[PDB]
Amino acid sequence: DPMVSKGEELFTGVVPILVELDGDVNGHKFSVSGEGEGDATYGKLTLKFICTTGKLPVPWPTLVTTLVLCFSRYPDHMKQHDFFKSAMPEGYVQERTIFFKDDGNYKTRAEVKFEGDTLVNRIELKGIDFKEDGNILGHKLEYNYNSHNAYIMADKQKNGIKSNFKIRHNIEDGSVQLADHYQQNTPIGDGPVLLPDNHYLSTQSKLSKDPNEKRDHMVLLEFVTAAGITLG
Repeated sequence: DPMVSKGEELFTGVVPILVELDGDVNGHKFSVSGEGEGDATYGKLTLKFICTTGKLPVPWPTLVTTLVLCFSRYPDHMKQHDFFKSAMPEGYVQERTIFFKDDGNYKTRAEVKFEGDTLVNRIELKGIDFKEDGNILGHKLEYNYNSHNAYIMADKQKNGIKSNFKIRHNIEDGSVQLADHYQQNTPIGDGPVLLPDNHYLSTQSKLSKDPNEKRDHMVLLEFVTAAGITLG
């Protein structure tokens, strides 16, 4: 399928990634710049993010989902369901509302597209209704991340996809902070895409620090795989 091969050719080998985010949470303005590479053959990306405005006013783990699902590994029997690569190089808009239980919400809008040979994720984020001294603005979340699945559903009206899933953030008191994610993706172009049938993505992320890096930062290793139509 030339529509499938288009994405395969765009994501063959190691693709450079640039991530740029401008944020405002409760009036705290911040920016994040990320660089790295993705290897969609293995569902793999490596990225290092810098807070370029000083200290990040929210915990790094809360930004992992916001900071490129085109790098997901879709197995051979699933390639017809890979909306994300099919929208390339023109790209897609990824929009979310992330509801933090008993706290505020992030609203995010991002464009994911190629600029030359580089896959770019450009993001605006606005956070509201946060507690200035809660788990998020108070930095009470552990610097780690939990694996999860997410159900992807076609959004025919928008020629795109939608997904609603739960992220669990460990709190430093031993409890868990829920982050309920609403997501919708729409192609930037007006041409055909691969509109998928419902299926699951499975993802694991590892967060680490560069001991030589004095700036506030996050090193991310992230694997995403299309697990199947069903979980079985």
